[PDB]
Amino acid sequence: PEIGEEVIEIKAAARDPGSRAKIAVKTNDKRIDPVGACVGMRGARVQAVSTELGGERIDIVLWDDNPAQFVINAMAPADVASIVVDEDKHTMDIAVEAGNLAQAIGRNGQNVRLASQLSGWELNVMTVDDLQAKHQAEAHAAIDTFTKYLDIDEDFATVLVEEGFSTLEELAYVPMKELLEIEGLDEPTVEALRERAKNALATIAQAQEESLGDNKPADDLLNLEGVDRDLAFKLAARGVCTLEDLAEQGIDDLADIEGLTDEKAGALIMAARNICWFGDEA
Amino acid sequence: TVSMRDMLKAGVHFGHQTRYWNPKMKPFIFGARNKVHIINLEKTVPMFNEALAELNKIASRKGKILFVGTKRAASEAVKDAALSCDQFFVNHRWLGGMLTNWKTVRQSIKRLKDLETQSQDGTFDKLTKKEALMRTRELEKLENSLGGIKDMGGLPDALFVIDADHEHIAIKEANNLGIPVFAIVDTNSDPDGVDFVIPGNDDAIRAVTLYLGAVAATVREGRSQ
Amino acid sequence: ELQEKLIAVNRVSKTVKGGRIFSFTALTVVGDGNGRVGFGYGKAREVPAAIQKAMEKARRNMINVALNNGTLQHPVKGVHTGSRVFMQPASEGTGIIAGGAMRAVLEVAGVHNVLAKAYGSTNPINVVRATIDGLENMNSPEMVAAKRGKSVEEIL
Amino acid sequence: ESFAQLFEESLKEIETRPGSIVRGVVVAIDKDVVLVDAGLKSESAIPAEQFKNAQGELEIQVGDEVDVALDAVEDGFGETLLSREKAKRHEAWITLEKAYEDAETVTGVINGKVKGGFTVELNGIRAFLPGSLVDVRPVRDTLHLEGKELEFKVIKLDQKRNNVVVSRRAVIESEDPWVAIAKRYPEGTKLTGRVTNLTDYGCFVEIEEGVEGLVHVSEMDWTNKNIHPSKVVNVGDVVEVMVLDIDEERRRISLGLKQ
RNA sequence: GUAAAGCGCACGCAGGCGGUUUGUUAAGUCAGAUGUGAAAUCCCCGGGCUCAACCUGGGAACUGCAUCUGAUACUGGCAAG
RNA sequence: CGGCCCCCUGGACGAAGACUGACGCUCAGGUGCGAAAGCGUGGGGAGCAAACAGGAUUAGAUACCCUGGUAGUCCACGCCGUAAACGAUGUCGACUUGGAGGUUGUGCCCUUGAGGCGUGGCUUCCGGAGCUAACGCGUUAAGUCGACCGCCUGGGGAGUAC
Repeated sequence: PEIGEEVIEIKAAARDPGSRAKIAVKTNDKRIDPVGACVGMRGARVQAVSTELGGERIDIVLWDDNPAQFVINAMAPADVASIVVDEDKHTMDIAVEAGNLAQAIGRNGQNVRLASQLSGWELNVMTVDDLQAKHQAEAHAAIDTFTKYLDIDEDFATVLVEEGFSTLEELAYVPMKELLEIEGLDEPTVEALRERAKNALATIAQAQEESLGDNKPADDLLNLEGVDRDLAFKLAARGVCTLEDLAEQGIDDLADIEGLTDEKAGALIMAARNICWFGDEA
Repeated sequence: TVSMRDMLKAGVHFGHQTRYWNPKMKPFIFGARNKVHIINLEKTVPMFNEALAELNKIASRKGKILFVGTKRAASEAVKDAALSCDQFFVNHRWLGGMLTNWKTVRQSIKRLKDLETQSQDGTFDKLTKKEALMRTRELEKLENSLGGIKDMGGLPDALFVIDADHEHIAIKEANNLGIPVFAIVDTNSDPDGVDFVIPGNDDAIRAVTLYLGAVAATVREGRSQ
Repeated sequence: ELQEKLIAVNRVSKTVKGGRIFSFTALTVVGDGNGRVGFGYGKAREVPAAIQKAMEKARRNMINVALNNGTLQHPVKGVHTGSRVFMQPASEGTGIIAGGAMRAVLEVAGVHNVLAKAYGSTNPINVVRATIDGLENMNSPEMVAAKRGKSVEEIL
Repeated sequence: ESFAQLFEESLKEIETRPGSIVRGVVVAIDKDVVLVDAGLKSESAIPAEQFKNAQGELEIQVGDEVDVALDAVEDGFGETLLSREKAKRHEAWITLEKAYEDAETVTGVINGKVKGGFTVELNGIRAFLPGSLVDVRPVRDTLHLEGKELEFKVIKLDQKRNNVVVSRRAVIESEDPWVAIAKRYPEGTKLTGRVTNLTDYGCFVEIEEGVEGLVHVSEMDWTNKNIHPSKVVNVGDVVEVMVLDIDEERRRISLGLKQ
């Protein structure tokens, strides 16, 4: 009855009736113990719901505070250790060990959905090693992207990216005084190297202008079969905008771009002319 | 948020006489002017700001605030403040054991609600006159006592008070239960039971109003957050 | 998980115009076998109701105690009104050497090994209170280190 | 910082104790209590009867400013002694102004000698006078049109006891209490005295330079015992009283009010 | 204080205690050593009676006393403040 | 210890300075002072009044009440050495939040007024922490400590017997 008299804060009830029914509950810190009251003497009230509408795996989690503690609580009854986060779609990446994953995951299509609605969003059960594997797959990439940011010499870049946390991808908004501690910081130049990275971002925006900032192809040319986005940009760079404009161009006119060959330009022109001529038929 | 000049204008710096003070308030006192204690605004302001911040934080997590003043000078104002931010209040005499003995008072609330319903929603009229007068009187009594806290449900998560010495019963209840207390504490008052003390003139009306208004604004902010 | 011991129950009287009205007081204590402990002192016209009340009261207003493994952290004295109490940490195996109400509170507290004498009054209520006081005031090594601005190894 | 210390001494510099600085803005009126705020610890519980002028209706709305009086602090909660006393200082200043030119000119209308001297009233208050002062000569305003309008020309003032006698007519014409306590003595000299505190057996009207009178309970009215002084006269009001009796030794001047 | 228990009040010998700084001494104090503190008994580790009690080897202990050699913070003595 | 005066005389406190330089605190035995009653010798003797007498009251009234009334109370010099001789609280020192007074100094301040701001001594009441069986005590401790002494160990028998 505690819940009825506002003593057991019950938010969502992400449960799958007919199988497992795990749900977390909060409470105003006043020696109440929410799960305890929900369970009772040796699961007294717990047994009631267990054989209530049918054999269900009902579970109660002691809600801690905010959504961060809801993640682990949604992995119960099991053993969570860590989890990743993001923005709108944070996607709670469950981080457990294979040995404990057997019970944590329980069933492929059961605890993966019951704990998915627990937080209301969705969870991505992973492994302790998996986390590290993906973790590194992130350090190299603010670097693993053909280094399209600042750029100067490479021998200094290796020694700079050794100490550099999270590469340089938009790192100017972070502390601009700890890289000056690095052995070698005279006039503001590294504080300037980061500025170069910012300029690289603007250069990337200029590349977007090269692919949009200067009028990229229409939906007819972009959705044409046999052509990619780079090929459509290379074809549209010669003044064409639509698929009909690409059909108006010839093999010799498209031969000015080295990315397209004579046979490929002929096939693209024939496909555009067929789409223009047979456009009456679906 | 609240400036010092404004507080001075209100009359916060004024505090009780020099025969009626409390030596635990000695830190918060600055000097004694015409045999009247002056509260040190330098030390008051930062803590008032703190208290405001805490209140805001409480609001952000959907905390329930209770506004207590039964001085009968600033009863109107405390009610107004409570309503502005749609929070709860006790502007008339605090019932002994309102919080500690909630479960009993909860029945009281329920009876009041039922009576209100009868009055308004039923539209049944046709009641024996004396009986009708008695029911009306009961309604008035219960409205006066428990009007603000009727929609409260359970126990507040924080307690703002206008006078510590005057509302010591409420303070003691909050301490027993562990509810955070945010008290305006004049020189005569005892601030030991208070968690977030506020040295200010509980008596003067304008000062009380100022205190209330800033508190209400920060509650509204936390709600918005 | 909590264990509860009714220490004592005592009949008390109130004289009225008719005669004597009798009632019963129940002194109980509860604990989780760890630091946490709480006593309750209930009263009712009938015994079971009074003990029920004692249990209820004990369950609230509990108090924590810093236990080094099964015993105490140092000899500690505690008093209340007449009952003055000494209790001393002791080696594993010795058990609870203590008399009466005091014993009971120690057991629920989850102390297993103590040497303990109740000087002065042995009025169960007062002596249990005194025990609780001695347990509360008792501080731990980490606590004293924190108090004093040092490490634990400095204090040993 | 010292900002605050400098302000504290500034605010000292910009207030004084008595009712001098007209500072309290009337911030709530209801009948029968006016309230102000003169930069004091609390607001004054003002009577309405300090603030109605000469015919019985109020004169100041919200925001209006009159100083009150001080040097008494917190009977348990609150702040002041009333503001009309402040008006007494203004009346004293007007009376003193005479000295400069040896003639204070107002309206003074004295119909009858309370205690030997015609009573002269200035705009709101009415003061009592010694005999000679009502008339410059034996003219005797009893034959003048009742409550006539001339002026007040000062004949006599007691200079510690507020007894001031003034000359209504004839525009052309132009320790300490207890040794010689025989001035208001003879049998029946009536006085205008403000009552101070009613002790449930008394009223304690006492005005005339640091003395104490008692009109206790027996006269006060024309009922003897069921009277309870607080019901029948006032608190803090100037009344009809006369001596009836003096001790110069055991300092008990036993005034009366049934007269 | 009211349960038993503050002399009715003082002065004051003996006695007890004694502000602060420096120097000195080394009585108290502390440290180390030597001598002794019988054996048995007690306690520790062992051994022997089938076990045990009992017997029994070695240790520890016997908290002390006396001396010698140091230490000098404290207490004391002496000298100056 | 209480009407004024005078003579001889002890202590206390404050104000500044100057000096001495631990000379101090406590104290078993010891010594002194010690209400009232009481004793001795000699004086005195108004009033009051143990004892006593009478009148009442009463069942009785060796009392209470009334009418009288002697020791004594008063003085001198001795003795007695006890009292709920009580703050039922040993003395000395140090330290710990406050308020309202009284009394007696004293410094400064325009005493511009009986006042304003301090700073000492003694003292009454209330009350905080703490203490206390509780009552209460609470900077004059019954709080927190030190030095010395006195005293207590169930009630009666008994503060009696020898």
